[PDB]
Formats: sequence, C-alpha cells, structure tokens
Amino acid sequence: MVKQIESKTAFQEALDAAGDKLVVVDFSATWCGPAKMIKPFFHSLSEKYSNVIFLEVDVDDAQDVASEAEVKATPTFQFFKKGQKVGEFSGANKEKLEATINELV
Amino acid sequence: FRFRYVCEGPSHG
Repeated sequence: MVKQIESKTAFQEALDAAGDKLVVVDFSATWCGPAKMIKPFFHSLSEKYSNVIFLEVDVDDAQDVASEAEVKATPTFQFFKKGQKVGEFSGANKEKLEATINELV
Repeated sequence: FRFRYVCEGPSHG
C-alpha cells in the first residue's frame, strides 16, 4: 500500500508499521513536474507489488524528513527495511525500481 | 510557496 509522510513522526512510524517487507520511498515534490512526472510508475507499483511498502515525501513541506536524509536531488529513491537503510538511488529511472525491489525483496 | 532544489527527474538524461 502507499503512505504519505507529512512529518518526521509518520516517517519512523511508517517503517515500524511496514513490518519486514521492503520499503521504497519517493522523495518527489508535488509542485515540480519532473519529479511528479514519475508518479504513474512508483505509485503504480502499489497494485503490481502489494507485497512491498511504498512511501511518499514532500521535500518542501516535509523538510524535516529531507533534512535528516539530506536529499539534494529529486526524485530520490531510498530503501528502508525494519527501520534500517539498505540502498538508495536518484535520477528518473522507473525501470530500476523494479530491478532494485526484486534485488532486496 | 514550496520550492527547494533541482528536480533531476526526466530533466537530465
């Protein structure tokens, strides 16, 4: 399922509620087209991979999450598991989300 | 307003 993180509070809780399944985060800006342009994919995987958890973050309204993750280029895909980080990669590459997810699945 | 850094989505390639 998908989950929107509007505050660092929902961030950690998202990982804790994610259980043990993979967790890919999409640090995209709702006001920036190029980032939101990849939503028909990242958010789409929600129905193709109901076994994976997908999160969302607003680098502008949630600078608290981007601040701790020190994001400087959107979209930034960050992978977490059990509250721990395992990998990450930015740059518009929706096809990689598949290879990366099937990697640490 | 809500602006931060550059969006290197399908902007770079």
